[PDB]
Amino acid sequence: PKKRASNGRNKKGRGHVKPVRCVNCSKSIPKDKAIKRMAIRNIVEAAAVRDLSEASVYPEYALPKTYNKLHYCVSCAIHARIVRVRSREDRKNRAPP
Amino acid sequence: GWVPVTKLGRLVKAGKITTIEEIFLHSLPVKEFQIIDTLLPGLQDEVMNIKPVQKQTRAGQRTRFKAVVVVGDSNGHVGLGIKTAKEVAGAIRAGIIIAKLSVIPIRRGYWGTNLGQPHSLATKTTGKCGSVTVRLIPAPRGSGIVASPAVKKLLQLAGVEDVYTQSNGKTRTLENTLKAAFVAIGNTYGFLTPNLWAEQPLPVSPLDIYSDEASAQ
Amino acid sequence: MENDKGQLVELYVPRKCSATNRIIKADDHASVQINVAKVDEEGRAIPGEYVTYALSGYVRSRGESDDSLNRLAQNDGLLKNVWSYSR
Amino acid sequence: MRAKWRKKRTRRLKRKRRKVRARSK
Amino acid sequence: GRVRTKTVKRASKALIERYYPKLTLDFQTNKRLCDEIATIQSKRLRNKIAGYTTHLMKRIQKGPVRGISFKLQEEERERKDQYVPEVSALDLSRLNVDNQTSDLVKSLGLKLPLSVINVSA
Amino acid sequence: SLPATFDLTPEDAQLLLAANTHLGARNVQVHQEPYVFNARPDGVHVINVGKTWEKLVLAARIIAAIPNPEDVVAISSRTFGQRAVLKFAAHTGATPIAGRFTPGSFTNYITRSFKEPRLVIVTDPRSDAQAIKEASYVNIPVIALTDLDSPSEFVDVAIPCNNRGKHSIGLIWYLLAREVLRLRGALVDRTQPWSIMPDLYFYRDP
Amino acid sequence: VLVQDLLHPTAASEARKHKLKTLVQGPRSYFLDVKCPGCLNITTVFSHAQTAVTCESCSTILCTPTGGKAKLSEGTSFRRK
Amino acid sequence: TRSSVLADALNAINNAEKTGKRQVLIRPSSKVIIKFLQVMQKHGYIGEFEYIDDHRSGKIVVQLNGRLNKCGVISPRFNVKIGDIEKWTANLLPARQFGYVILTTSAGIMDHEEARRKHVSGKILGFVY
Amino acid sequence: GKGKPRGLNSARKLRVHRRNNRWAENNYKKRLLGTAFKSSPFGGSSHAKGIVLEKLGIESKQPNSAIRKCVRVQLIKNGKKVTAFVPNDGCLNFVD
RNA sequence: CGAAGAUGAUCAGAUACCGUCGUAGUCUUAACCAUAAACUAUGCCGACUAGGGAUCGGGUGGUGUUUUUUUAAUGACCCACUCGGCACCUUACGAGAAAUCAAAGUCUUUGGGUUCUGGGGGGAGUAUGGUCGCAAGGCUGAAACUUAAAGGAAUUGACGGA
Ligand SMILES: [Mg+2]
Ligand SMILES: [Mg+2]
Ligand SMILES: [Mg+2]
Ligand SMILES: [Mg+2]
Ligand SMILES: [Mg+2]
Ligand SMILES: [Mg+2]
Ligand SMILES: [Mg+2]
Ligand SMILES: [Mg+2]
Ligand SMILES: [Mg+2]
Ligand SMILES: [Mg+2]
Ligand SMILES: [Mg+2]
Ligand SMILES: [Zn+2]
Repeated sequence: PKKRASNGRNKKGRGHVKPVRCVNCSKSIPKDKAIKRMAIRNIVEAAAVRDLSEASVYPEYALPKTYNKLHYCVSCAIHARIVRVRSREDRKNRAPP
Repeated sequence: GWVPVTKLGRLVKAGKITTIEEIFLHSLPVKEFQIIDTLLPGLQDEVMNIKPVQKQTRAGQRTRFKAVVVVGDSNGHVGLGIKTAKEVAGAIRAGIIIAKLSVIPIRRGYWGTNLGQPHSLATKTTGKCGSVTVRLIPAPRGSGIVASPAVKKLLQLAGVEDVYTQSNGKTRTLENTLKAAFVAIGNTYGFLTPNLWAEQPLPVSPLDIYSDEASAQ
Repeated sequence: MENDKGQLVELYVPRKCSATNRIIKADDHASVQINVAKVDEEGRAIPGEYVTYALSGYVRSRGESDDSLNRLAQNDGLLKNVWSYSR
Repeated sequence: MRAKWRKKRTRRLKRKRRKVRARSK
Repeated sequence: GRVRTKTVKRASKALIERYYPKLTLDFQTNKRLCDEIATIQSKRLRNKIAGYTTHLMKRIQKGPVRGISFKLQEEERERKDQYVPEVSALDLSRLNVDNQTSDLVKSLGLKLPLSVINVSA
Repeated sequence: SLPATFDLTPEDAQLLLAANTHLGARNVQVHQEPYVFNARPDGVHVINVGKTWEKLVLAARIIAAIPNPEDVVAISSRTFGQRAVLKFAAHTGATPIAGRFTPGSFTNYITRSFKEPRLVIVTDPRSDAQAIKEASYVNIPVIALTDLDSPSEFVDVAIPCNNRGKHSIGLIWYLLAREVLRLRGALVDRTQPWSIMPDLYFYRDP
Repeated sequence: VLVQDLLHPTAASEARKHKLKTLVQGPRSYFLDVKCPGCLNITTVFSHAQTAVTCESCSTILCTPTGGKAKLSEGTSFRRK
Repeated sequence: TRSSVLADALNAINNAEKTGKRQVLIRPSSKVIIKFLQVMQKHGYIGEFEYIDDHRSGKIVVQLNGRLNKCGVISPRFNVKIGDIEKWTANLLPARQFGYVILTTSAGIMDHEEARRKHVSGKILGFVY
Repeated sequence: GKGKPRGLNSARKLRVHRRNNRWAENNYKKRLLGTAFKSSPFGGSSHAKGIVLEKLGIESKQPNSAIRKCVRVQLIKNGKKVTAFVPNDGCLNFVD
């Protein structure tokens, strides 16, 4: 039976968007379905800031950041515990926590 | 002599409410079954189906026993209630209890020229429980109960003498068929015929008028 | 209903909803009957003497039995300027 | 028997049955 | 490991309900008068009942304990609750009324004092 | 039916216009635009307090029509009405329920909170919904202190009042007990104020 | 609302409807007696006028067509109907 | 599209009779709508209905009081003889003692009981009870 | 309008559509194609005499387990080969 | 990048996953094909029935911000409406077997108009015949025979290298 109203994706009015590649296993997956997380890490680690801080010219310099949009497939985002299958009443929630 | 709780039942053991038609008129929830025993003493019960439903456990099968029981006097009141119990004593005896609390009247009528003593119903009414749909149709005299013997017994105990039956869905599902029949005989009073178009004084309940020999502090 | 020889035979005339004219029937346990006491000079109870309305379960459950009673009590005089006909 | 995989078995037999009539003609 | 069963806590709560102007914050007299006012089949059972009941009173002397009702707190708790403030709330200190609040009072036709202040948007 | 003396006295309006009872919600339910008067900037909706009184007098006419005064059950789960419901309960007959309602009260005749009111008054139809829903099973009319954003399903009588402040809730409960006692043999004259002050219905901290 | 008066609705509740969905549909547009700054002569311009209307003297524009009402030419006095 | 405006009249009535309304609005006001509404009026099923003469085709506001359970169209307008009115009314109407099946007839748009008295017949429009 | 055309002049489109969808029944497709006489060894009849060739013992289907004691019969009227059950306790000794 | 194919490991076996290559293909031009879980498994048109807020595009009105610099264009934003759309949320009057659905409602109280399709499961989208295509195949499309269940939705358990 129809498990989700929005079937697995975000497509009510297209028929077709474009596919994207899963960054784990290179599965071709539609972009509206895929699963998207934004990873904004600091460049080094939080643990290694003070070592790079003392051993640097340019005091309080920038500590830059690494941004990358990650598209997963459903098989790879479940296995990497990103979406973590919910209950029948819970899965209707559309807020991040 | 049963210590009535529930104010309406306190008036009924008193003798202040003599008719169940006054309960029906103000739509009062009968929660105590001795209200029905005293007001409708000539009441007969027929136990029909004792089907055992079963529940799967880690091991074994626990076969509880359902019951459908129709109570009714053949002057225009029946009830119907389902009792799934561990034993068929508690299925039958408490099934008669739940049958009595649901007792509702039927608006008998005429196919008819209006020569005396209503023999039939006054309206084609339907009732839908599950896939089952039951239509009851007014019928001329001597028609008998043209119904399946499940729906025939519910209408015999409601005192209908002449009625036609359409059916749909799984009438072999016995619970839904009588439940859909019960909605059909229940909607006989819900149907606004032209002789009910007269504006009525909208009276005062016994629980307002007799508010001191009820509500025993 | 009556038979041929007079004899109003019914077994019971049901009440009506005062707002939507439906039959209030023996299982409508969402249906109410409100008694509103008439009031004598300078504001007492007149015990026993009511301005009585009945609402079926449908007009309540639709959320309209508020404004049903607003209209039903305004024309009886009980309310003065709460309900306006031209909505 | 996935019905798609029964199909490509059948489409194989669709060719062979119209081969054996062209064989005899 | 010292959580008490419902049969200790019901019987303790049933003692507080009908024997508050009796047994006090001492365990030893609570132990001894549960011999007369209750029929308890064991000495070990009686002492657990008498001890939680003793624990209950020590809680009652600082505030009521929910799940327990008797009159000795009931006419106490209303006597805290009859207090009226003489701060004259719902009396005018000097009545803040907006423009579309002044239009309402005018359209009721009544006599009120107001103070007209615009709303910042 | 109400001669001239049941008009909103301007001394009652100083109570209602200073307890912030006129400030309604930001979202008006379609069953409540009767009660709305001329929306203010920053979305403030002004309830007509004249229509508040006439519903309140009508409510008291319903309350002073049940011959036992005790089976007028009054409900308040929210704390802002919790003092006010008990002060309503002491002055009139008025079997109170303050705080949690314990479902199975109107039905479920074997319970220890088993009641059969002939009338229920609630403070918020949102929070007291278990009382309002269970009133729909045993034919009980419901009066309700309603804001403009509140569900009117199975609410027969709706007193349009602000439910955000504490003074607005407490005032309406005070005047509701008042007109019941005024419209029977308990507070005989209609023209003097009650010496029972409005602020004994009001919530306090701590 | 279960009882209302569709025959005589509120006139504010009539201006808050589409020009078709009212009780008697009709135009919400109008005509304007427009004067140029150059002279005194009188033209009649529709609301949603779809046309760069030119007068006798200032024969360039008096209103510019837009997607709705025509915007008048910023020096021209108008008067309704 | 809009083929039978009688259905556009008689579905706006049932949809608001069911929801307890004391009024409907009917668009677009045929004569057949009016002379259906007049038969429903004269037998006790609606109240006053008022026709709004706009300059196109008419709106109609009907005051529905409370007495109506079902009104509807039998589409297409079947040729009804005089010996099948007792088969047409026996299928649409709940009991014999009340309810009316509305015919079209060259003697006029009319219900079935007096069409049996007038000994006339014709096409069928619908029913009311 | 629930599928079908309702109109007065649409009696043909309903009648064509009925015959079209009438073929999906089991008896109408059998009776109108005449498979009783063409196929079906008893060519539309109820009883047919035949000549006994053989006595077969057919295994009964699982979960039953018995030998069913039929015979093999060539029909006199048609020459077709059929298997015929011999129903009672015994009675295979009665045939030949 | 990669049907095929070559090759490297493991597995008891691998004519498979995985690693490295790699023809056809993937791109295009000019012609064929005509199928997709071609899906919203929901024909198209029309009417009515219930509240909400957000967005898109269009329009109307603010002596509203924005350029607060004397009686401060235009865009953008804010607020209220209505027109149309993609959706959604809440309830469930109704509907259904339920999952759910303001449509899948206005349906035994069965008739707004109209097109196509289905008739227990297989055999079988098979045979044959016609037709279309360079072909792969497409469209139309059986019967004999066999079968007492197949299936749908939800419940409880059980089990999951969840
Ligand atoms: Mg699944
Ligand atoms: Mg697609
Ligand atoms: Mg068709
Ligand atoms: Mg390609
Ligand atoms: Mg296809
Ligand atoms: Mg399809
Ligand atoms: Mg299509
Ligand atoms: Mg829209
Ligand atoms: Mg088949
Ligand atoms: Mg085909
Ligand atoms: Mg072929
Ligand atoms: Zn000029």
